[PDB]
Amino acid sequence: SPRNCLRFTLLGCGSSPGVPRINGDWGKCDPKNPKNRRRRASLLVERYDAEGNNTVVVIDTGPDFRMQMIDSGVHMLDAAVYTHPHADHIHGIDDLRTYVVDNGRLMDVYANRLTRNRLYDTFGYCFETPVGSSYPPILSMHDIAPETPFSIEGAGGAIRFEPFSQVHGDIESLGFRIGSVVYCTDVSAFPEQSLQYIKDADVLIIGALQYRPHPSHFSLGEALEWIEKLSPKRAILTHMHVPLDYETVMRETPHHVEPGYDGLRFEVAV
Amino acid sequence: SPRNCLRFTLLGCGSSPGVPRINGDWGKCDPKNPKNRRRRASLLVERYDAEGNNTVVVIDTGPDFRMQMIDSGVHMLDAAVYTHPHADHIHGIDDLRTYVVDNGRLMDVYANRLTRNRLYDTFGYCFETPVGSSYPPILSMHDIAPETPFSIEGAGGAIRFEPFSQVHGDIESLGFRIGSVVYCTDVSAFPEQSLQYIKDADVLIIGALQYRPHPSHFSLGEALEWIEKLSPKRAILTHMHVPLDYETVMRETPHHVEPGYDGLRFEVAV
Ligand SMILES: Nc1ncnc2c1ncn2[C@@H]1O[C@H](COP(=O)(O)O)[C@@H](O)[C@H]1O
Ligand SMILES: Nc1ncnc2c1ncn2[C@@H]1O[C@H](COP(=O)(O)O)[C@@H](O)[C@H]1O
Ligand SMILES: [K+]
Ligand SMILES: [K+]
Ligand SMILES: [Mn+2]
Ligand SMILES: [Mn+2]
Ligand SMILES: [Mn+2]
Ligand SMILES: [Mn+2]
Repeated sequence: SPRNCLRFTLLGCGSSPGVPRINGDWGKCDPKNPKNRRRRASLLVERYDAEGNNTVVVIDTGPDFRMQMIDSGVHMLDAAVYTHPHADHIHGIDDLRTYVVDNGRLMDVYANRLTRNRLYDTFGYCFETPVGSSYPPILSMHDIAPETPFSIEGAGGAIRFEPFSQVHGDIESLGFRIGSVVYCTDVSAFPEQSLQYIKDADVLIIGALQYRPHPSHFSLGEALEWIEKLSPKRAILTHMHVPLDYETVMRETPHHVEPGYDGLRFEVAV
Repeated sequence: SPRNCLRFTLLGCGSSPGVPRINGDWGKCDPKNPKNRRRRASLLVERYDAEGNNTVVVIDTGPDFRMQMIDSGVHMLDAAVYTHPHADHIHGIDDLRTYVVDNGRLMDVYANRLTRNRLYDTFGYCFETPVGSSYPPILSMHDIAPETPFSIEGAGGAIRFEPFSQVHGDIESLGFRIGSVVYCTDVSAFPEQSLQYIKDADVLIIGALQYRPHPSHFSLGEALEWIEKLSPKRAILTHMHVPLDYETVMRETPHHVEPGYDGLRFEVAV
């Protein structure tokens, strides 16, 4: 079992409608390769101590969150951290409820002001009981902001996140460095001040939506341009839409670069 | 292939956290029986004509909606109809977007005032582009109300729904009769005026949450009491929580009564 490490699980590596889309559209993906079946983008972050006790933090709770956690085999959760308030990253939020019961404590969630204010609007009942309801709240909100590190405590010891700003079309999203692993989904440009957090990563997990330009995400070409500049030891592509077939993208990319797949899992030193 | 019929698919038959819960809790369900793996409650309703053209209507779009539709093998959708605005019935709403593109038309959705006003609050961007966004709306709203039949048109011909009031703890939910098939989820009591819609069904699909009383749902015993009173030819239990194991409930219930399972599918005459 895992010991003395951080462990990362790519819970989902698809674009907002998943692969295939709800209408059975696989695009250019080989439907016979299980790696092309893609849930919505999310990352599990764990820290294990010397006895195998873990601290568990999820990045984003999209609609696939429940199945992602079940399939991960990890049955406890200390916190959720949010990138930005788009459907595919937040609409599985209600499923945090079970852990609140298990932990005997509100679920700590971490979000910037933009994300937090949208969650309040759309999932107010998770924070405050509305008129005419008996459901207690389930979440405890913590602010995060680019360039301000924060740490989440748990049974495995603390996990320190370094958030930073990303341009995501018409809005801002957050990326995070955790040790020498960096997670950059839903990003169309990196601001100059964010570069320090993204360069020289052991593992850079970076969104590449499709081949053609898109206003809100890097194309594969743009992602690769960034990877050449930032010199990660290994890169893993995420938030991949239906034009991007696993085997195909594997061939089209340098040896140290690969398309992700759901369930992709690795350990690193702490 | 189906012809000259209505076809019903039980897309999901679980309680709000699914079976197992997100933490891997199966309760008393046999984890080795695939029928005990339960997605959130939803019903697919189709009408096929003599050439196999279909009209397709979903009841509720919970978080499992995308996988439910993919697994159903049905790749088009004419409308969504809503029972009530609880997470497990609405939080997969964004995934209607693909069909809007396919159909070239906003997705017609049907909801009562209570449900509609909550959807507006929490998923406003689906109806109206907010400040600072370029995303067009995706939904077109239609009112429904107990005791007022409504029909949805499509390639297979019209599907006529007869909505009626249900008590669901502290709120009201809707049930629906479609021909001689009746769908009653999230119900703790039936008002006297609703009884005409529920009696003498060919197939009564009725929520039974667990063995012990619950303020918002019928227990198994209460569901069975109702079934004895309403004399459906066949009953199928839905919205079943982790205390209710498939094989076990199968034995505990009369011959004409069965626990549902995800993917349960039948055709009836029009
Ligand atoms: N105002 C909004 N709030 C939440 N989700 C949105 C909003 N506008 C669009 N979306 C959804 O957010 C996702 C955008 O996907 P992405 O291409 O991954 O940035 C899609 O699921 C959209 O339908
Ligand atoms: N105000 C609310 N709006 C939407 N969903 C809610 C609200 N309050 C509770 N819920 C969720 O609705 C579901 C209630 O489940 P049920 O037992 O099937 O009626 C659970 O997912 C709750 O977390
Ligand atoms: K490669
Ligand atoms: K039986
Ligand atoms: Mn996204
Ligand atoms: Mn996004
Ligand atoms: Mn429910
Ligand atoms: Mn409910």
